[PDB]
Amino acid sequence: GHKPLEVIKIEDGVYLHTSFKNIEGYGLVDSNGLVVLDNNQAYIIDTPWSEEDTKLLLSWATDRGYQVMASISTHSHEDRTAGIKLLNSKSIPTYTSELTKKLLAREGKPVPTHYFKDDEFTLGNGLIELYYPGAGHTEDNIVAWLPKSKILFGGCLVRSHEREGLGYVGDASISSWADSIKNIVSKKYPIQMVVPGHGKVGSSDILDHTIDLAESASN
Amino acid sequence: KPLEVIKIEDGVYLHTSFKNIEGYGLVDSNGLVVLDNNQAYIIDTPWSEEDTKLLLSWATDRGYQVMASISTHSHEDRTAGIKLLNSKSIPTYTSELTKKLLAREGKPVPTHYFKDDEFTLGNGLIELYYPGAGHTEDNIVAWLPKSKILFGGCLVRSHEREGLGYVGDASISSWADSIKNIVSKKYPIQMVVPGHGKVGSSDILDHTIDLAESASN
Ligand SMILES: [Mg+2]
Ligand SMILES: [Zn+2]
Ligand SMILES: [Zn+2]
Ligand SMILES: [Zn+2]
Repeated sequence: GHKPLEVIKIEDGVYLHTSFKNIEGYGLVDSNGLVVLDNNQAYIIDTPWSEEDTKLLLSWATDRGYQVMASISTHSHEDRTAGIKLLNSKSIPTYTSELTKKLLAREGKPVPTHYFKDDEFTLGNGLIELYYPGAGHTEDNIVAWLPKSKILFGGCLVRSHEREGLGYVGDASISSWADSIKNIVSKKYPIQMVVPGHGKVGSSDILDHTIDLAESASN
Repeated sequence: KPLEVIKIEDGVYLHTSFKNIEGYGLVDSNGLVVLDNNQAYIIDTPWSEEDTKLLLSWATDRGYQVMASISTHSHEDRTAGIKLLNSKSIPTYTSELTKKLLAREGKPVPTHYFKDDEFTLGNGLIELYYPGAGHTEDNIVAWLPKSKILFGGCLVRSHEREGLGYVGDASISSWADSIKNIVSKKYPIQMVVPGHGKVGSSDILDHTIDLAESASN
């Protein structure tokens, strides 16, 4: 029994959704995704951490008259993909990279109904730019760039300022992590904000901070 | 990663369980196996029925007879293995309050329970005490007169740490007073074992009170 999904506007047409989980002995932990609006059309970047909170996110959208067009999950882990089954059941198109899809299939988890094969892909016909920069937090982590709001959703490939560790490295490729962040920087996005998969939103600085953590863990 | 087990004194084993929480990291959870000859008593079951079966096999591979388990409160953290020990017909113990709390949530209940604020297990091997609400409304602590160890469970917080943990079921304004009741026993404490984290001295005790006299502020 935890507190419910929270949804708040961080830019024009961009909402941060945050779900929560009780971690006994530690306390309450947060997990972020985004909803991106294109007129009356809504696109979900990473599902909430549970099916129950995914239901609340869909209710949030439909109560405002929005049409949920698609979701994209930025890697295969539960906190990115928990809602995929529910969205599939409502015939809402679900997306991941090809690798992410096949990773889910191997662990016998529900898979998206759609997937992209190349290092770049777009959702909402240019609204959301997706990019695979290399392995880091996981083999398959991708990032999402929003040209209009100039928001980079880094997911778990990036660490908030409040953290001085990489977090869960069980599926990680630490010696590749720093290079993967560098690849994002090389894209030369005019980043105004970076949204992490956990913790507070920040600036371009998050990338440098993440590179420091990666290079420390590998040394 | 799989269950771990560690000698921390003659006749006292620390068992630590782990499980992957996707989206944050790996968590640990502590309990004890206390021995009287070949008779073993478990303080808090591991976090899973799997790890509990592993903990049982650890005991029976060494010829130990598992006499009973005690759970320090009703959270799955501490009672996950009750139904297994029940199925294996091994006596399971909690406070009466913890038992009633488990029945209401429709979760497995222990076969045994004590009704007072004090209760002794083994033949003096383990002294149980209910100091009042803190982590939960029902949390109890276990004192080991021989090893002079106090198992604090989640009613206590290691340092190497902060943040009283999950306080959803907590009585934060009651916490500090509950901890002081444990000091009232004047147990010749030389060691404290928290439900999570590292093993410490009688300092872990005073530390936990600072956090309660701070969250209630
Ligand atoms: Mg991928
Ligand atoms: Zn992850
Ligand atoms: Zn995550
Ligand atoms: Zn608890």
